[PDB]
Amino acid sequence: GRIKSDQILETLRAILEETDMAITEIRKDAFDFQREILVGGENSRTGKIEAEKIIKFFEEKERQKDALIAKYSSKRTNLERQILKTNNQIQKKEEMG
Amino acid sequence: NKNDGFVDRSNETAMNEHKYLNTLAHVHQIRLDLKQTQTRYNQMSQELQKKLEQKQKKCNEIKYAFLELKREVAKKAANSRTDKPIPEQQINEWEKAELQKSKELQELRLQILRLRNAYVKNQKILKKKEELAEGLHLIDFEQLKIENQ
Repeated sequence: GRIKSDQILETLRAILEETDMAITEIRKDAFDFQREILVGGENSRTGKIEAEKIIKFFEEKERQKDALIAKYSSKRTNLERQILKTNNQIQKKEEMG
Repeated sequence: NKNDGFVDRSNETAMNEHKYLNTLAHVHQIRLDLKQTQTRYNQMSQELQKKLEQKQKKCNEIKYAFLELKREVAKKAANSRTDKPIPEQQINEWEKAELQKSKELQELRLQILRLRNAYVKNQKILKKKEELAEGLHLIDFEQLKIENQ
């Protein structure tokens, strides 16, 4: 019971942290988009917003976050090697103990 | 009688009924401790759940404000020359791509955070395995350290 309740606690806390980070990044993206479109994204001659600028902004934001994902993958690979080495260290130490 | 052997081990040493009462009181104490431990566990679990609900609702409200502003601008978005607004299909494609990329980075953040916590725990374990061996782990080299002195 203690193990299960503890684990549910860590799951809840991790969800808390990731929700907080999602809020942060979503609001950062909101600031970026509002600055890019409502400031420099609306057609002046016609009084409307421009479709093409919204296009370019969408693709650029997606590319930036996908570069974020690529660096995430590089860090994940680094952490994969680190986790493997740490698991080997822990298993060897337990065996020696 | 139905499951364990019918043989009775009465020839053994006469275990004290005081010992039996001690183990019975220990059982009662362990059951009570189980009760209060689950009490605190549920308390903190509910606290975490309510905090997560509040954080998620705030995230959702801000996200929907951002999305409504985005769509307000999007339908405003018509070409400078042709003045034809963004195709609704193009806007939907952008929405799907942006939402998928944001979500994907979000599970990436989940996994990075949990992996980093597992990392900190693994370095802590590696340091904590300083215990010498067996058996007497720290006092052994403490007295050993005494002679090194």
